Amino acid sequence: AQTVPYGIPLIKADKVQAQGFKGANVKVAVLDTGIQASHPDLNVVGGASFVAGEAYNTDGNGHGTHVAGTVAALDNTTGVLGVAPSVSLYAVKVLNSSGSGSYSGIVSGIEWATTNGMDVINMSLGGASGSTAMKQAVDNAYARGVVVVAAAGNSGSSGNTNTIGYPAKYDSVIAVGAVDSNSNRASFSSVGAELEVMAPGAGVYSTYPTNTYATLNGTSMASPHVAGAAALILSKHPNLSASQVRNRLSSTATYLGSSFYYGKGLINVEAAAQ
Amino acid sequence: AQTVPYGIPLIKADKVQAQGFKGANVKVAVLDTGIQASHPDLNVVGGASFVAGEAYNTDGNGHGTHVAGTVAALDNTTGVLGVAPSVSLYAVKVLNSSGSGSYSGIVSGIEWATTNGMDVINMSLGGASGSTAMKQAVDNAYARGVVVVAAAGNSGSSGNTNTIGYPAKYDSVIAVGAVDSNSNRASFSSVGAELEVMAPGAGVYSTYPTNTYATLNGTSMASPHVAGAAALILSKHPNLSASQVRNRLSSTATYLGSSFYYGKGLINVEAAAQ
Amino acid sequence: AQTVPYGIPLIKADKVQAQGFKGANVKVAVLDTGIQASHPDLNVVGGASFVAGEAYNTDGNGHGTHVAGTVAALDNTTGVLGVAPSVSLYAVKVLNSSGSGSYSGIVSGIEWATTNGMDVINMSLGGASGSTAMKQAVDNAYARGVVVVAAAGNSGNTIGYPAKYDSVIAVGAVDSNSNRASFSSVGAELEVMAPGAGVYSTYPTNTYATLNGTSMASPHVAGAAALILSKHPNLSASQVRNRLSSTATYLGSSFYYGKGLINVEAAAQ
Amino acid sequence: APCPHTYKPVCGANGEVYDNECFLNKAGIEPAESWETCRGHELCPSVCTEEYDPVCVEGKIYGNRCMQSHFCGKV
Repeated sequence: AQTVPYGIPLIKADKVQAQGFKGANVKVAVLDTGIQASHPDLNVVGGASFVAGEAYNTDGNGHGTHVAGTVAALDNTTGVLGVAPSVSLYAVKVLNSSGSGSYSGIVSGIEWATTNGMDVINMSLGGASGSTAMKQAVDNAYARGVVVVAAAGNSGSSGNTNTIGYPAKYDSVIAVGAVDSNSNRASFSSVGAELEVMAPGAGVYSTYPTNTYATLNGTSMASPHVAGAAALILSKHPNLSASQVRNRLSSTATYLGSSFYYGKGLINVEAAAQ
Repeated sequence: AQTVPYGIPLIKADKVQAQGFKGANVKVAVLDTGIQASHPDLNVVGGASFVAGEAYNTDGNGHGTHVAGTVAALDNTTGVLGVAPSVSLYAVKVLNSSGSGSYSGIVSGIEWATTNGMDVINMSLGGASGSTAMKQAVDNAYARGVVVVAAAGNSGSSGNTNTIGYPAKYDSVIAVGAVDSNSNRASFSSVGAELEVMAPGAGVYSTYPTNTYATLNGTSMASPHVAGAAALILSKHPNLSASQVRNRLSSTATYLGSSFYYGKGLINVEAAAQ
Repeated sequence: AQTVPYGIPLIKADKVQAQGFKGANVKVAVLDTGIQASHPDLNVVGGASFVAGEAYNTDGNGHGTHVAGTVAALDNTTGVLGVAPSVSLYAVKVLNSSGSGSYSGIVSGIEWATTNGMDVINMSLGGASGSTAMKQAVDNAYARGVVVVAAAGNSGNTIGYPAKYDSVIAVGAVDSNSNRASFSSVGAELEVMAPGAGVYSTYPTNTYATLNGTSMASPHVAGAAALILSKHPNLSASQVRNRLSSTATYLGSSFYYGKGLINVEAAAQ
Repeated sequence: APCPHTYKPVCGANGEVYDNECFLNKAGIEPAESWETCRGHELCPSVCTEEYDPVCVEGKIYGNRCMQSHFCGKV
């Protein structure tokens, strides 16, 4: 009754899981539209809400729940399987049911996750510009030992133009682009000099409210694959600093093309966690 | 794994630190909710508690710890960095877990501070009314060589209205307002003619109880910058009187506009310590 | 129509109930001002009274009924919802309508619970002094296999008795943000935290109310023990107790949080 | 001796707060019939940190909860 989305073996996370490392005791905050905690294939340990009138453990959108399942869908007898299924999953809600949020709310969630000792931040979200605050937040979070991952954007490419949004464009954040099951780049995946690594982001099957499953597209789907990978690395090497983890992902990636379009390549966690 | 908060370089405390003057031998007292002594990035060497049931080396609010971090966070391989990272740090607990206190409890700390020979007194606090026992506690502390700093308050401005709080409104105490990264005035910062200087009080990042870090607001974060900017003048020119360290900090400040809003302006630790 | 106080999902008691463990056949005694038995959302199954003139099926104060509600308010279309809504609930009146009791009154209550085979005792009450008879009563209850729970006190090391006894689980209070409440006591004996601020529960005269205190927090733990025992009926008093604190969510210094916020789902794994 | 641990604080005429009326009586203190008699407590604080963490309340909000509470005894 459990299905393994193709993305898991593609980044070879299935190999590292077989080694006995599943991100146990690693803390991961999903900064999104919240998460459907009551979902059977998800275990939301905690979190916070920076969206008025909404609790952190509901999800009127679906986006965040989907992202959560990709990072940490429970390895069990049903549904799907996350990249790091033993992770301590936290739902930090910074976007509402419509999918929208302010700069201050997102910053709030990043500051909370810093204060509260998250090991990894996933931000499947962004915009044309960021803010001085948002920057200060990610830098500090990164300096604290938090692997900070973000979707790069879905604005595609056109000649010479850079289409990476914030926070992905920040250098303390891992900007993550998307490929399909063929390891080919997705036509929507943003491009730019800051593009760091690629991960599955097209036809991604994961959890979805209410108690169901859904196939989505976007770099929002790709980001959480890297987020999970970071958690796997840590479960095998709890010693590693944020940089050491990040660099392992980017310098063991399978080559896929020019870095303006593919960054350093497709993540390979088996190689990363050597 | 140690970031320097944007406060250190903005008041130019990094320039002075680079000359080797980091505030060693200077005794700074934080009159707050206490300090988390066991925090890795903090060395609390002394102090006293004036709240029943709790010691001086614990902080049950977080505020105190986050104020003292902005002053003397250990210059090490981790955490953050304080304005005067070499200061001898003393924790005078005058507030409760809720960040509240009585005029009597504060007078007590001031007095304890005068008796044990603190070089700098920081007070990130303030009531709307004063008390003669507190105006007396400070006046008798300033005259004895102790530099007294305090938050100007977060009462903002409307018309000619003076919104400065005590013990910041006293002439024997340095009233410190708050600015952001861009050197602009925090719209919550108290106005008035007693207002003396400005300092980073917007998105200030520092130590926080139970071995972590938080990003806080308020003139409470602005004060430990000036409190630390004094501990530096006294490591480089350790022969100046309390009035000389003070005159230097205010004269060598950067004018930012009307002194009813910015006071003298953003302190320049580099210039004040030339 | 039924309202789930934030405290139930906060200690994750809904998740455990969802498994099908609701404290069935677990005997819980609320040593308090009595319980309004006739309240639609409460089912009082027995008890005793040590307050001259009053039976156990009334509560002239309100406190006792609030605490009981948090432990075992009926899973309904109505009112609120307890941590262990299937529990076998007993009112043991040891405090009068003004809420005050004597050491011997409370001792009688403890002894009655021990004798009548209660699994759990809740004591949302405290004093500055102890008493040898009281220390002797709780020690013997615990030694016989009673999980003894008490409110750490709101004095704010100002923990009182019987929470201060080591055969008793000392419970402090957090709010819906998981933050320690100003009024929560601190010290070396503080064992775990539970929701105690803004707690909404049954209140005498077929109504409901919101109270603050470690008195509100204690019954969450008492209820947490009923849940654990309906799932693992065979555990000892010390096993249940250790299972509650060793799986607590860390909150900070144990002087202020003890082991931290209880987590029944974890505790009941 | 022995009271319920609800926190319904009461101001003693001696300038000290008690957790609820039952504790007030065990100590033998009288009600103050004036919360001012307990200035600088929490329900009636005369101090506050200067952290900016604003609260509703009404028009004259409050830099923080302590500043909002600097208006005695209220609910």
